[PDB]
Amino acid sequence: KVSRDKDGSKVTTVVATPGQGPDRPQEVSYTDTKVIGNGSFGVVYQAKLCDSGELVAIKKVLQDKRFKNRELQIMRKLDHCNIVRLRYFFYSSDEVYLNLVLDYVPETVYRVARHYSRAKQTLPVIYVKLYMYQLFRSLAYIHSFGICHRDIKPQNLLLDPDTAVLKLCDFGSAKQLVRGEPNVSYICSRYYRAPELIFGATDYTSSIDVWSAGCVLAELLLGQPIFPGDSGVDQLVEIIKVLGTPTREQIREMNPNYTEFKFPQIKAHPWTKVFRPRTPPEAIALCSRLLEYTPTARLTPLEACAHSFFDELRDPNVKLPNGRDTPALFNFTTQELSSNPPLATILIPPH
Amino acid sequence: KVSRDKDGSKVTTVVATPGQGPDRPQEVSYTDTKVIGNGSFGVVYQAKLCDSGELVAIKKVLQDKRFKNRELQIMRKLDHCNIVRLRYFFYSSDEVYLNLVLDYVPETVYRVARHYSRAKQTLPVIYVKLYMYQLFRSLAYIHSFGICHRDIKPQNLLLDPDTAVLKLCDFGSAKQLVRGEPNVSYICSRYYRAPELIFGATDYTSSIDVWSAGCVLAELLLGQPIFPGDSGVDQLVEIIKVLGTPTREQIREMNPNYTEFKFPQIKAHPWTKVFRPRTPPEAIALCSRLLEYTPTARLTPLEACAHSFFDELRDPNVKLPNGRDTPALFNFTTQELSSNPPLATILIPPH
Ligand SMILES: c1cncc(-c2nc3ccc4ncc(N5CCOCC5)nc4c3o2)c1
Ligand SMILES: c1cncc(-c2nc3ccc4ncc(N5CCOCC5)nc4c3o2)c1
Repeated sequence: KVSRDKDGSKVTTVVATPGQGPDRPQEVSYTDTKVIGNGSFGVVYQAKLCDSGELVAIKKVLQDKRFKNRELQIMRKLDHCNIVRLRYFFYSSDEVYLNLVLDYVPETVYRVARHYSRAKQTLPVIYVKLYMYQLFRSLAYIHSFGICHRDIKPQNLLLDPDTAVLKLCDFGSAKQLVRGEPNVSYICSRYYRAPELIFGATDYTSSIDVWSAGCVLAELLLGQPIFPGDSGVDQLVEIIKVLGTPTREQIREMNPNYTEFKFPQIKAHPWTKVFRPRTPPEAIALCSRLLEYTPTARLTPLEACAHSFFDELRDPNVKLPNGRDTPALFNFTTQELSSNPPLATILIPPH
Repeated sequence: KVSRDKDGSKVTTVVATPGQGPDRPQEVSYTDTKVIGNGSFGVVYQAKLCDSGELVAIKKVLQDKRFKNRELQIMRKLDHCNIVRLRYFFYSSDEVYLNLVLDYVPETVYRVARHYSRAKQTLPVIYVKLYMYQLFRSLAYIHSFGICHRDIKPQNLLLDPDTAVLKLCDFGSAKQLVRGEPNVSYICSRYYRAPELIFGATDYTSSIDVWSAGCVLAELLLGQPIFPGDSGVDQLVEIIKVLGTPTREQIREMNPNYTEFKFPQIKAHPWTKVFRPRTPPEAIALCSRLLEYTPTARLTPLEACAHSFFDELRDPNVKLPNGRDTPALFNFTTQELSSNPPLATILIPPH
């Protein structure tokens, strides 16, 4: 149903299923439709809900009538203050397309980081603290269902610039991981791709997203990607220029069934000398505990939230630089704490 | 057949059909196997042919037993001094893999350009002339069969640093184009992606590779990508920051059936001011005649080879910077000249 309104604006009307709650299709009307993105998956639009005037993203993907949609199924399970809400899905135009209708979120971490790096400055550490902590929160939520995003990268970290709320988005590579069932290795964006994936591992874990997260923290301290690989294997070169060649024991922990890369024995660069001189040590320390070769040695997301780097966040006297209070950082559910319930003592200050 | 040799080296032995010549499967033995690349498709290896000691690349793709391999079919038709030779294909390990055996070529244009940009210098224009001319030669060859590479980019331009010979590679996106059969629009690497592709055009031509080639020339003069889009649609933004908004007549030439991008009316930046001050004008001029919105207005590859920018190449007294003579630049076939045979007078100096 394409019509015009009281003011002659082009209104689209569609029959859409709520994203969460009962499978009960209501009619939905939106206008001001424009393309804000595209990829292999399809197009992303901005539109405005008529009824409420709220802004949304609509991700339009092609749907194999016969195949069921992985991304849809995950989006429908998820409800978290740091994950973008699926409000509705619907279908449209002899091929069938799936449309996901999500909260619009005005900025991303990529676009913010660039503003700074183009002006040769680093994001103040309080912005880095707020963003990383919230990302780890989102990761802990989803990893507690065995869901692994597999494309953690700054362009997929939305933020509201006034509240500093972070919403994880683009579950187009997400997948519930299953011990024993193999996974594609060419996944995740080059720079944020965990080393085991570059080695062809098909039996990895949700700890690949922690690496991805480390690459981002690093990026926000550095002002540029830490591992700027030109190609899939050059990435490994770049990881090695910092971490040095891994032990054989590490290379096993990543992928037991691997192949010959045969690179020169380079020695590990000192961590502190990677970053600029005033870089908070707490930050560099956390960085080190994320960017480990041995996937099982990387912190957990809940573990990462608990790191001393995020102590300033747990200060009662903390405010956003614009004077407003911090978004809800402490209101953990049971599902969120499942991975390690006793960490609640640190993550939840009295106040 | 995995064995050991006279010197105890791990020798792999396989049954492989020559790429060119009669369909006659011979035994082939190679050693010194290592991974030099990977992508969605699979892995790329270096190995050494035992018999001759020659180096090769082996691109391993997964083969749907039922689907036939586009890339294989094209590779087998192609034979050109500026395209990487398929020496052999074979199959290996419940899944079947196709292995393509190609001449090893030590360097690429991407890696050479970067060495320079990292040292804040631009490639001498004679290297830009040699590389661009040879690319256009390769493009003219393949376009004379209606084959369109569809992923022209500097990482896919291999070169021997001593001879300055360029071989085009990665035909993983190539396709014999067919009037009235649609083509996927999300193709080609972002920066080198022709505008009509970003507009969703499924009815494009081998003229998209000329665009891509213009983006490379530009890159080599600039020291960095001319159109550094962060996303699929942002690319269009970046193209527009230079060329300015296209007329409605152009937007039709690219895609008659398009959709709402709704961007600001920006004014064309002067061409000369895009590049640095000493940039030879012939270069900027050629660049302008490649990077046109209207696909039919872009030069042809044979046209491009003819352009005055390449006059220095056609000077009898011309040498490589290393003192040695220039590679074979003039030995055009009939197939190469088919698109416009009379250009032969300029392309083929008396000497
Ligand atoms: C690619 C693949 N799959 C999903 C996504 C995606 N989901 C959303 C949700 C909400 C969004 N809200 C805003 C937005 N703007 C604004 C920030 O810069 C451009 C993207 N983009 C959004 C978006 O993009 C992207
Ligand atoms: C990806 C998709 N389709 C094809 C390929 C591929 N074909 C060749 C041929 C020959 C090659 N020779 C060398 C080489 N090195 C070393 C120097 O350049 C970078 C990779 N890479 C080669 C290559 O890669 C890769």
